[PDB]
Amino acid sequence: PVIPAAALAGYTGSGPIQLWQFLLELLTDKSCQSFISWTGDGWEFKLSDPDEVARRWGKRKNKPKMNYEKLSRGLRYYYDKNIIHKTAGKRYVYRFVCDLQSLLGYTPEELHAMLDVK
Amino acid sequence: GELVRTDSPNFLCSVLPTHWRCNKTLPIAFKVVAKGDVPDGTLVTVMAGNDENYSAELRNATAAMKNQVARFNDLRFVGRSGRGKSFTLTITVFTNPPQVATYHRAIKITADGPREPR
Amino acid sequence: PRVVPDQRSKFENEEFFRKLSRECEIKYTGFRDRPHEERQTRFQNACRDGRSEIAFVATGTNLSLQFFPAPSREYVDLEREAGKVYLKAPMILNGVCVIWKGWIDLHRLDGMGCLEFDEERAQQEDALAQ
DNA sequence: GAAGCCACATCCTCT
DNA sequence: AGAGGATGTGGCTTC
Repeated sequence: PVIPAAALAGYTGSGPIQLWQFLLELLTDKSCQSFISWTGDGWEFKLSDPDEVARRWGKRKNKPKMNYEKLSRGLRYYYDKNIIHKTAGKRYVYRFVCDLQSLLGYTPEELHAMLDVK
Repeated sequence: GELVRTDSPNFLCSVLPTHWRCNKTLPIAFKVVAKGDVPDGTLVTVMAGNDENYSAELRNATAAMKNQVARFNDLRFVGRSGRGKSFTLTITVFTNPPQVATYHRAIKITADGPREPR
Repeated sequence: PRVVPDQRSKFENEEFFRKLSRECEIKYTGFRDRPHEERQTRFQNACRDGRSEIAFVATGTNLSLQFFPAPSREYVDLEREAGKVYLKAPMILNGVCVIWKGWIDLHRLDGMGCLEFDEERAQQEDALAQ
């Protein structure tokens, strides 16, 4: 809980939280580093355990049948919105391409250090 | 199928649903029919708009006349017409000079399109 | 028939035409999904070719315009005013010979315009139909 | 309350 | 593995 990621992204309890905002929470919570983490390159991250992420996403959205195949469809819908892009060639690796710095108020260098990423 | 009069005494067009989801293929392939003689190969174009959207984004709004018939392969409406509001269609037959036929309150385009009550 | 008998009347009577006989606000409808820069060049270069897409914003009535008589110089004018263009294109709108006429700001990509009955083409047109 | 707008959730086809 | 089309679904807002 290094920072109010979801909050700093716009989630204010109003309506369901959006997938990218959810992924942001997991990325700012040291305990989730086992299944999702920053690659160390800017706002790039990888889902080391796609199924665990899917499950959590499922649990939060009240959709038990939710699996990675479906979650990734949600991510791909982000390509045109320029919110998240895929890192070609790297399995399960995506990257926030929106202005996270303004939102979060920290730079990737700053956030990686805070979350002690290696 | 069944045709219908347009705002021009020289052209007729197929019937369009009164309400339809945006970017969704139409139930009945749209087509423009010329009363008088029109040379094969003559291009025909479709445009849309109204007080809420001055120009709706369309897809495949171009067709070539053939035997008095110009049928659009998968015409789609992307721009939306507004709550309750409908689109004014402008059909343009490119002869010399160009002949243009309109069709008011032709179709209502929305995000969902028709849906069963909730 | 390519035109309606009461060609002259329809223009002065029918509401559709009346609302478009006054100096209405017009606007370039082309590539609305592209950067303003690209829309600008696209629009001007297309005028040079004698064609453009414009609609009467207020009414939302779109029109595809062909600047030519029955490259040009009288139908497309870029001299009449710096940064502006005075287009002009005839056509048979809903069975009524008319002539579109208006201008557009080469930078704002919008302007003013309207329709004007075409006594000339109207007559001769009715001639063919007899 | 209907009727809009959204962001998915589901399912699938193709490479 | 991953891209993206088609279409249904529930949360919320606006007329």
